[PDB]
Amino acid sequence: EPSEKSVEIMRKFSEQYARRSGTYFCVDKGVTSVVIKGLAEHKDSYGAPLCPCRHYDDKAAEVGQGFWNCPCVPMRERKECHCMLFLTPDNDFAGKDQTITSDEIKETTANM
Amino acid sequence: QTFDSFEDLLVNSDKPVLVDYYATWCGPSQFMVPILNEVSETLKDKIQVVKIDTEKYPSIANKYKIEALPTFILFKDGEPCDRFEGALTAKQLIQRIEDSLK
Ligand code: SF4
Repeated sequence: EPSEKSVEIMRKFSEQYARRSGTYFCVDKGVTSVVIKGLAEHKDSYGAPLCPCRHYDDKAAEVGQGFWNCPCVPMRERKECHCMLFLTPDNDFAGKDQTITSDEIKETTANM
Repeated sequence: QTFDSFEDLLVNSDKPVLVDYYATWCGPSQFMVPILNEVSETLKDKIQVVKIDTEKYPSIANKYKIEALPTFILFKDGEPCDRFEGALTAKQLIQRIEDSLK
């Protein structure tokens, strides 16, 4: 499991970055929550929040390259987020929330 | 499940095979598991569905050059005939499968 400290850090980061990029969380905040825990797990394992919605030949090496450390280059370049963490408001899966609470994460990832 | 057992499944199946290449801590991937399970039931007599944990079987993920997760590949006669990435609704998923078939 990711540590609670890492999860809280990544949760607050996600709220801040959504506000700074003008993006919104998914209507299904279970998607948001799983991604935040995956980012936190990678941060604990490798030392940076490598994107969890991607296959890598070598995660450690890719952390060193930096392209996919959240916020990844496609998100910084064109607000493309394969994780559906940060959605543009025209996206069919976007809600209007830029808030993800600790309770939302706990309730939707409890079985994990 | 293994690199070899997966390859043998693809070569022997009498139906098209839809493969979901997933990871546990990917939110879109987890979102698609129940949707895919509903679609698998709706299409039970037309396709076989297989799910591959790309973190446990990276050899398979490397063979198919999997990038974003989830990736879905639809195989016909052992050969990929369509491929897509990310979340989609049940209706979109059924429509995409039925497309690539015809
Ligand atoms: S796709 Fe990029 S911005 Fe979105 S969660 Fe993965 S690393 Fe972060």
